[PDB]
Amino acid sequence: MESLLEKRRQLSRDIGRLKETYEALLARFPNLRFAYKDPEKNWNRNCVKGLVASLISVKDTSATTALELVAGERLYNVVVDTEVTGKKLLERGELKRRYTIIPLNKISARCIAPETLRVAQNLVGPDNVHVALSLVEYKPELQKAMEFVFGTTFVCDNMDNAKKVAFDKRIMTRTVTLGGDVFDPHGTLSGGARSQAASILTKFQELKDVQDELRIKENELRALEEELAGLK
Amino acid sequence: FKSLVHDLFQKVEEAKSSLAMNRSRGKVLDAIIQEKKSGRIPGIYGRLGDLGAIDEKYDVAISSCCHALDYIVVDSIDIAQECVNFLKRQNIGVATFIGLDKMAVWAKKMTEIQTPENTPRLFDLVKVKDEKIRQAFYFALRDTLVADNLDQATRVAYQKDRRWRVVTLQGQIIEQSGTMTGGGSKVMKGRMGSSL
Repeated sequence: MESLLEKRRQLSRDIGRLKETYEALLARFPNLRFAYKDPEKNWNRNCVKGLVASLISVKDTSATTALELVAGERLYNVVVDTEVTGKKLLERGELKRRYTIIPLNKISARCIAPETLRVAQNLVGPDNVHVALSLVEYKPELQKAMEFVFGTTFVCDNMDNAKKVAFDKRIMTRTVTLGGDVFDPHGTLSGGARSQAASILTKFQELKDVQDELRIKENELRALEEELAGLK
Repeated sequence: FKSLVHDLFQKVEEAKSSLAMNRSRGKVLDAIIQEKKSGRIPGIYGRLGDLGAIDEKYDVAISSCCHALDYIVVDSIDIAQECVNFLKRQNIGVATFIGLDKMAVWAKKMTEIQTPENTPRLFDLVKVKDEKIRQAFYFALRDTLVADNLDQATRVAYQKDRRWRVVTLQGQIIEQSGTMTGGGSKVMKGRMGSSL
């Protein structure tokens, strides 16, 4: 019984510490935060999943900069359940800045075909070309959003291979290099001098780890408190 | 209240980010234009937005939905690669370049169309001299529609037999993908070269 009471004190302490860390991080990087006012009474906060970058984890950290540029602005896109939710958010959510919302029920994208990756692999070598989506981990319920952000672009090792893959007539697919050069088969190239400072993705990850541990402890404590209440 | 404090952090951060990104964009463009003027890099035109004009009524719309207005038009991807190398070697910054030769695929694709609720197609509102540049604008804008408000946008985007890309006069966007863009007090404007 006292062990349960001590466990409750321990969980409460960790939760307090984690919330403080969470708030410190948001203060240091306010772009990591997405806030909105409930657009309705009895608002199900589960309808809003959050910023794309808060919902993924990089599998291959050598591709961190490439993945950052694959997404671009879409790291800060907001994933929600429906376009209905999205409209309410835009209208009634009191957003403090401009956001692009991804509605899971409507979002649509042409994923890279297996045959297309095949061709790219034979063209530049399977070590040197990957579908961006294969390099991020995320919960399955977010599949359609992540296909949209990462499933339509290749990540290649260097500019020469990226160019060869992007503009191959059998492929015609957006490609990004490890250095963050972006080839669009429509006929554009984006690149230049990029900072070697830590990718914003590392900061999202650092915040995600805190959010994840916080969620587990808050759930642990809620359950423990339910049962403590039951002793009476 | 902590949400009030963080709202202020966020606003401060947005101001800082806008300032920095606007200066960086201007710095990169001026560097590229010096390479054009000096003749050290041939085949550079300039930013796409300087090559078109649009009625002031649509200033916010096209400024909000056409990132390509800040792309730098050059003759080819080869010249784009020379520019990107230049930017890297002198640690100047980043830009997006349009290979104008790639734009020719749109040459016969620009004819006027019937649109949902007879909304204007934004591309048709852009006044251009050169036909190659007009092709670049079609690349940039395609069949983007202008709606009067977000309700009409949702109607023309989602509710027809087909999906359409639509921007509102206030600068909100619905993409063919399904995404919806808006929020905040900050308005994008002035990204087109004139108001002819």
